[PDB]
Amino acid sequence: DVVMTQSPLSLPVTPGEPASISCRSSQSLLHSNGYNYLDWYLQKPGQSPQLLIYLGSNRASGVPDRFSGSGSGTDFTLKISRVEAEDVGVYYCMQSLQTPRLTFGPGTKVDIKRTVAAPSVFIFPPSDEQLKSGTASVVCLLNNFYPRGAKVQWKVQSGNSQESVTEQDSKDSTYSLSSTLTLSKADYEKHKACEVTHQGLSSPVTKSF
Amino acid sequence: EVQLVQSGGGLVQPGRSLRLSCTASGFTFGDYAMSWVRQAPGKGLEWVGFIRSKAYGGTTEYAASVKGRFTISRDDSKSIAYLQMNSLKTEDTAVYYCTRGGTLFDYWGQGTLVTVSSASTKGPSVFPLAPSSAALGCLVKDYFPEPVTVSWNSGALTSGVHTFPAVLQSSGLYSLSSVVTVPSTYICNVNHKPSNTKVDKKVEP
Amino acid sequence: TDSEKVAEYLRRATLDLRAARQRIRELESDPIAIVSMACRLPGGVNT
Amino acid sequence: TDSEKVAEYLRRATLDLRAARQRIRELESDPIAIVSMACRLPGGVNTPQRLWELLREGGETLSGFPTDRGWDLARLHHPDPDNPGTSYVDKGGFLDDAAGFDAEFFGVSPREAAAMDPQQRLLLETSWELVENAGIDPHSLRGTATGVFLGVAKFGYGEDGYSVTGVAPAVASGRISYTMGLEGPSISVDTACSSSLVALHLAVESLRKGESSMAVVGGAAVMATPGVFVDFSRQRALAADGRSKAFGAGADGFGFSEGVTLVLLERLSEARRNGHEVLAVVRGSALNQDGASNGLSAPSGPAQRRVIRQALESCGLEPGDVDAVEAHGTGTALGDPIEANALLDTYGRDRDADRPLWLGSVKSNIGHTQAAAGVTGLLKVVLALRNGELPATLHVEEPTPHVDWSSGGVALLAGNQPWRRGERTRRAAVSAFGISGTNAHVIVEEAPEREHRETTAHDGRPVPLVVSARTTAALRAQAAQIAELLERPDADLAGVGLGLATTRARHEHRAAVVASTREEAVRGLREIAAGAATADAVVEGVTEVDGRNVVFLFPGQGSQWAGMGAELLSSSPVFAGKIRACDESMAPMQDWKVSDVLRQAPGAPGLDRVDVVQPVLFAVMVSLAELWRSYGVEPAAVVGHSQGEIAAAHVAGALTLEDAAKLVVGRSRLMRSLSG
Amino acid sequence: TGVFLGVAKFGYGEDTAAAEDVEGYSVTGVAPAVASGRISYTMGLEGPSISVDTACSSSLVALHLAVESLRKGESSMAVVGGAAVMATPGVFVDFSRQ
Repeated sequence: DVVMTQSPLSLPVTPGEPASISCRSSQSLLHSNGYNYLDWYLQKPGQSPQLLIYLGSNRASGVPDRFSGSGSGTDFTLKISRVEAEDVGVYYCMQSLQTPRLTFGPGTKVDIKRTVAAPSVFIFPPSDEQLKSGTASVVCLLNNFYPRGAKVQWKVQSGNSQESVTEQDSKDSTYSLSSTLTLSKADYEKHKACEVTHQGLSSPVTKSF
Repeated sequence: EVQLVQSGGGLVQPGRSLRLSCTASGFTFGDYAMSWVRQAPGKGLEWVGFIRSKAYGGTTEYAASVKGRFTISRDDSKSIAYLQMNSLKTEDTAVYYCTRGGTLFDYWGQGTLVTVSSASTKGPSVFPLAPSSAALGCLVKDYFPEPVTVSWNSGALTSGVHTFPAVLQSSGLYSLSSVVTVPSTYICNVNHKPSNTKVDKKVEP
Repeated sequence: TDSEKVAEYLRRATLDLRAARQRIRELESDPIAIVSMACRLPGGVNT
Repeated sequence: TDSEKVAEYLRRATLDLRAARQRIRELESDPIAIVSMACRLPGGVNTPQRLWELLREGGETLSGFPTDRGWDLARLHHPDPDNPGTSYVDKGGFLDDAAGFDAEFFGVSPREAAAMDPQQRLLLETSWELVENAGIDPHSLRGTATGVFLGVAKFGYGEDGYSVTGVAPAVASGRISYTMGLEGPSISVDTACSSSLVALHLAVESLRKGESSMAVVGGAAVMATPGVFVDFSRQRALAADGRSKAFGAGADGFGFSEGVTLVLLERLSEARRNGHEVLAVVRGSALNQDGASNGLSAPSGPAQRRVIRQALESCGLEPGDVDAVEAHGTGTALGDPIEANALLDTYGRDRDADRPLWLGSVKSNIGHTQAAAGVTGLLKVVLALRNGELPATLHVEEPTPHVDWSSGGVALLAGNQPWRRGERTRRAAVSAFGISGTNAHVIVEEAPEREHRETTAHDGRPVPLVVSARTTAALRAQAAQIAELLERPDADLAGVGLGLATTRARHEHRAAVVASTREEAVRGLREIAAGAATADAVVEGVTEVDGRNVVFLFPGQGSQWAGMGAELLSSSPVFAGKIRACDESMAPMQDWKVSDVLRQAPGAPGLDRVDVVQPVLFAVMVSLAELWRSYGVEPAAVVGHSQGEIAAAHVAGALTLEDAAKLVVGRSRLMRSLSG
Repeated sequence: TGVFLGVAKFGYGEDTAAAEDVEGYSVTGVAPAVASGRISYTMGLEGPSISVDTACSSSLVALHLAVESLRKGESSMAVVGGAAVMATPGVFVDFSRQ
């Protein structure tokens, strides 16, 4: 009688506009007299998470009043009257009809809504020091491909690969990714090429050696 | 207000113990569980031991996939919640922190990062990019132990510069990048605690 | 059992109730304090 | 149970937490409903008449320096602005009559009435009118906890006897509470042109602290002496052609004449519970000081921006939720650009995109009106909510070129704009800036919609029409107005003697008329002030004791009418119920039914045998008492005799119905053996 | 910081006559509502300024209002008090032995 949880998993927001998050279960969380055993948790980036609201609508002290909870049965909703710039974090539902409950899972994410941008892919051939010392490396920097949806294929066909990520760092929602392929030149000579496709940039831009 | 004084951490080296503990004040220990959550780097967090301890029952309730490996321990009557960490493993490198409840994880606190591994080195790479027809940067391949600061021209220009933290990757290779954007003289000197390199790079297509 | 959950929820509710009562008291019955005074009175009084 | 008491404690804790948070929210903020209004502006009474009528077009500034007052003329006016003791600009509106008073109605000696500032007299009249125009009987407010929070300034004095002359021009005139009999706090504030506004603020706090139930807020002026018109003329501030122009191409700052305004405020929940009428809602206010400016009398923009933002934050609203703002006009060469710039800075910045913030000013049409200016602005805004139109007078075409009027979403109200109800609940704001340097801002909101009602009447159903309170007013004469104030073009019922505010306890005189066809008041009752009537009750009561003791009589034996009426049996329900109950009580011993005899139905016995006559009368008499008692007439010493001794005993409660009935029938039957 | 006071009585020496006060020092020097304004202007405060007047108890009344302004989180500090007038001789005359 385990109960799953889920959320829209994506909700870019803007200041001033309200927000809403839905969260559904598999079985009713009611008790002998109701009081659904549901809790909400929020984690801001860089600090440990803190409790937001418990037992349906029982918003704890210290939490701003802009948050509100509602729902029952197998469906609940968290509403924010006005969204500000100090909350990005992550939000998780939590049930209390059980106890062996593991990690929340995916939960949901909050970001700043903004116009879709496009990447500017730059490819850099490996230098002489890597070739003469050990393996080689090639980068496929994306350079502000906002929003998310980065992908790489390395068409030759491609085994091990490495990548990094960028966050809501300074302005205009800049996101970037890099590639760190490892391979000797002898077996790299077979091919002369990373392919990137974006939800905004329809063309799968491909760069060669 | 300040009942989370969690402290500890170190390199450990596989096959060792640890002195992870958190101190509390203000409230009363006798009517509170402890709980323990560890957050993996770049992954979701999970309960360390499913603690559900202290109070009248005074049970242990170790979590699954532990079987005493993480040494529940959990001394109580010293205003402390020290948890032993003998017989560690390279996998469980994460940030651990305590809690102020059994099922209501209401009050949290600052965690401690513990890493149990040994890889990479202090070897820079100053990899040039050589644009053909507005990209430039350095791709230092080894910077362990962490952290390492990277500067450009000892100040000067700072726009369009990204630190770009990189994954540990296979063999524990600690890599970094700079990817500074310039149009149409450039030093990416790298500073580390043991020694200094201070080597520039010029990109020619 | 379920006793622990009920006890924890009751304690959190009581804590919130105490905070609310303190807020109400500070709003409606907060004592005020006098710092200093000055006066001019018939005859030579001043201080 | 160990698993149940904890659940009960948890439920109690949750309920208490919810109640505590609701109480905190109520304390920190609470809508305040405006119940009624009354005003006395120079040229005409109040509400519609001197408003939505005049405000449609405008005019005013009738000039005409008053001649009733002393005011030595031909000396104040002189063309030279630098003349020592004269003053230019002889225009400027004024009250039609300021020396009018009733005196005897409020119970003040004419000697004391003569030595009495006109502000107090006008305030008394306006307060009585305000209480009257609210559906609340003024005499019931005695002993309540209502307070007065007004703002009044001292304007001249009589430069020319055991008392008075030290208490009439005393500024602190809370004698309204003395005459009416109130118990709430009485406060008279003074903060220059914004006084009324800050006064209002104080009242709100009291209404949220529970120390007062309803509040009276307003202001007044009389301009008794020439005074200001001279002094400001020596300052070269007041300018000729005293039509004040706001945001235009003129600079006068004209100090217009007197005006009295009052409003009544009550907490919204109490107003809904009692059942009063709500016109508009106040839900936030803010006050501040200009601080250290470049002069004692000089506006400061930053202070205005700060107070506006503070008021918006206190209301918990957004700057984009306000559609119209009433400005502190005071048309000068410096205040208007500063106010316009401040409004553009705070309410501007991409307001909507297409919706502009309408701007207006009452003072461009009615004058400065001295201390009662700010509350006067309210009298505009609320009416805009009750007519779906913005009364945009603003008698000036070309805007001020100093301020960047274009490139913004703040449009001057040149013509007229529809203000219909519907979505996007209407809101408005008012502001005031005093000479001393105190600034106030207030936000008002439209009232919730609840208007369904029902339709009844139009049947025969004779309706009493007790006079509209023939009162202590001269024992005569005033009846005239009551005779003529009841002129009905097309209406019905209009219960005046009802709990309706007009009650006035009919102080001493009283009168009545009962009909269901037409007015008939312009008949004899009208000329009762100088003549007689035909079939209408006229009384010269002195209310010796308002509640008289009550006694009844109960002797019959000789009434012997031809059937004790039947229409009241069909119409009045209590009479029929008592008759039926008596008939049921007497049924199981005798065969006759009193109702059948009363209705004169076929087969009923004649009114000759005593065995029928004596009981039937009894069955009537008690019922009549049941009717009288049904109207709040409770007897004390029933003293009726003869066969009515038993009826009086039954009314006195010493006997039961069936016992009295059986005694009556047995007595009649046993007496029947004797005849002739 | 706010200001709350209560004063009202004769306008200094009164009587006399005007002259050439083009600035306007004759109306803003005998006003009862300008004392708080002058205090705020000279000191530089920015709280509300009130010049209440309800006779012999006015000062105490002012105090009450000040308390409210402090409990609502509107003013950090309050300057309450009451000032007599010490005006031109008089007042005694109108008391006709009563």
